[PDB]
Amino acid sequence: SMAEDADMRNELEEMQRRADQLADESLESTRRMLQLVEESK
Amino acid sequence: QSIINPDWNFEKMGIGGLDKEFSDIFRRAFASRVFPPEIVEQMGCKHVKGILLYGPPGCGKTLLARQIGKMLNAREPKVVNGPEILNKYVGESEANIRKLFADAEEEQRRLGANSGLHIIIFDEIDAICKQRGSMAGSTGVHDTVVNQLLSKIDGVEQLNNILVIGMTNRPDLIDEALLRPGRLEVKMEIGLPDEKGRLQILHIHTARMRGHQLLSADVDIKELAVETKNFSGAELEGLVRAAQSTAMNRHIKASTKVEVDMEKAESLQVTRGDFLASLENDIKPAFGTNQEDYASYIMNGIIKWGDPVTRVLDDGELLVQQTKNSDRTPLVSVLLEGPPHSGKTALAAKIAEESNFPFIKICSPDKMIGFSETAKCQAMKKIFDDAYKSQLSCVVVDDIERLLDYVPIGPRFSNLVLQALLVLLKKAPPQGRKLLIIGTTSRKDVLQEMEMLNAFSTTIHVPNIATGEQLLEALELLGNFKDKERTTIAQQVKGKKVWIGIKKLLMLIEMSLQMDPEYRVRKFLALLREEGASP
Amino acid sequence: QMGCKHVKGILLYGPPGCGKTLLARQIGKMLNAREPKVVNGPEILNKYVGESEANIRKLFADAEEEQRRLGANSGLHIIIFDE
Ligand SMILES: Nc1ncnc2c1ncn2[C@@H]1O[C@H](COP(=O)(O)OP(=O)(O)OP(=O)(O)O)[C@@H](O)[C@H]1O
Ligand SMILES: Nc1ncnc2c1ncn2[C@@H]1O[C@H](COP(=O)(O)OP(=O)(O)OP(=O)(O)O)[C@@H](O)[C@H]1O
Ligand SMILES: Nc1ncnc2c1ncn2[C@@H]1O[C@H](COP(=O)(O)OP(=O)(O)OP(=O)(O)O)[C@@H](O)[C@H]1O
Repeated sequence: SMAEDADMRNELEEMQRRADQLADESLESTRRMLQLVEESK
Repeated sequence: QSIINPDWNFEKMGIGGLDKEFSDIFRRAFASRVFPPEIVEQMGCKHVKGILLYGPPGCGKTLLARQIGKMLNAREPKVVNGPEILNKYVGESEANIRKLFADAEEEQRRLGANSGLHIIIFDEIDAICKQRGSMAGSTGVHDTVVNQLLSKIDGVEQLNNILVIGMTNRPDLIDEALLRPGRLEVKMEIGLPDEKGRLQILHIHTARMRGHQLLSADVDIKELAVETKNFSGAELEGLVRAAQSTAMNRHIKASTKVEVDMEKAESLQVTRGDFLASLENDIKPAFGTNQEDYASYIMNGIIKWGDPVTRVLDDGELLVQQTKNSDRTPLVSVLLEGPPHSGKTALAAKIAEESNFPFIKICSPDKMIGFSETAKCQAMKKIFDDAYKSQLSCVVVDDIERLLDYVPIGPRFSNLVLQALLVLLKKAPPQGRKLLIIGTTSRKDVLQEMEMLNAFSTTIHVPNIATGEQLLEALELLGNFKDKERTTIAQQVKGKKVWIGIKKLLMLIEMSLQMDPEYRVRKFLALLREEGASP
Repeated sequence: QMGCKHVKGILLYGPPGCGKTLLARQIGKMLNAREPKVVNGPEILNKYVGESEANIRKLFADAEEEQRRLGANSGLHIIIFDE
């Protein structure tokens, strides 16, 4: 009388890597491009 | 390209004592893949895609499986060792099973009728092929895998380039649906070898070692084969290995340190003495006999103190001869009865030993202390089932009265054991074999009243000591009291009658012997007088 | 030349406290083999399906591999069970 094994509930897909600061950096460059393009006119 | 390897040869296989089984397996599995495909197509048949094997441990199943797997000039056979396809994630077990057959399906759909050949080995098929419950509330632990396997082996799609093989020890537990002629058709049993089989096995496991002069001329292979009776396959190899090890150990030494001789190791030889030694105390057969039980039951031997012992032995020999050389009566039983302490078990054991049968087993209550009736029934069933696997057998039931759990008060006893024994004393063995059963008891009237004497075919009587002359003869044979005291004791006992069993006589002698040197006879006489007769 | 393999198992039994573990440890440490893999009683049982078989198979993996990659010149391995 030993509770038999149980099937692994399932998989809950969840993926997180290095986006935060990589895209914040990406942004800081576009802003400066915009400023320069504005300045030229 | 031929299916069989170009250089394959039967003698290289290294198998002995299974010629007929191998021939039949070949005939039923591969005969259709040898002649050109035109005739096979004309006959419009389909090749078999299943095999099965079973038997007692140590008979050469895995060896045959591996040999048949290697016999084909095709891809390398896959393998599965018991529950090696189970998984915890949902549905992965079925995907694992399906992955096995993917290559065969791709081959079939691609190349058609000239496709290749594939093999698989579901070793320990019994582990994950238990019978389906077929009832709500009894959900099986492995049911989806069984259903997937059944669907894949023969389902909505057809295959003709596959072959499955199984091996197990319990052929009565495999799922019923997995044994019809469409999935697993050819099934065979592997049993204990015979004399010629043992000779062949010993010859194959010795040919190589004879190549480099490692056998003296004292080894008589035929004598060794005849001596060893009803030995499983593995035990011959075990005996040979142990003999080689013990022979080699003599040249080497050690104790305090480890060293090896270099001037004697080049004259190594193995003789019959080491073989004998090991045969005696190295390998203990499983379906045979050994002297330990006889030494335990014949502790004080047998002494011929009169006529009845000879008549009893002659009757036993006659019954043994009848069972051995008869065909209309393959089941004969004899019941030994007598007063308590008359020494009846020893005579039964002596008859069983002298019978000279390959297989002898003694079922006694000594090993069943405290058991429940179900355990006793199971043990008896197992023993009798084991006794059905030999061309000659003999079983001895000891102390029936104590087996039934009898007690005069009430009286009380166990009905189930009595019913089992009654049904089990009329079951004829499988056709073509023989059996012999010997019983014992100390209360004949009880059994006669329970309607049990109509199951036994005969009956013998074992009497006690009846006259002073036989008591004197037994005393002289034992050799405890010398002539001087013998005269005095005889002068008393000669003029009367006695009633004692030999075991009680031994105990009385032992008890008397503890007194002073010149007080033994008087106390012995007093004890004998106090014993009484009680006819 | 003899064409024989080696025995694969040894079983020791006796009443508690007579010197079985000491003999086992000494015989294990005597040989030049690597450290003996030890199983402290039933420590391979698990609740999830198919974990006990994987754990059992894991023990023999290294020795099996080594045999495959060397052949007759492989090293020696030991496995010690408890209870
Ligand atoms: N006819 C035979 N000739 C030579 N060796 C044999 C023969 N039959 C069995 N053997 C021996 O069998 C040994 C392998 O064990 P085997 O496969 O026979 O056990 P098994 O019957 O499969 O046991 P289990 O009941 O666990 O499956 C080998 O050492 C092989 O020499
Ligand atoms: N010639 C003989 N005949 C019978 N028994 C003998 C003889 N010589 C010695 N014995 C001893 O008699 C003993 C009788 O066997 P055992 O101890 O089983 O007694 P039993 O009277 O047959 O049994 P039970 O107590 O169940 O009635 C045997 O152990 C054997 O040692
Ligand atoms: N032959 C021996 N000589 C000296 N010491 C011994 C001997 N046998 C056992 N011992 C002592 O046994 C002690 C440890 O015994 P241990 O409990 O390991 O043995 P065991 O009987 O195999 O155990 P277990 O009862 O757990 O199965 C060691 O300290 C050692 O001193």
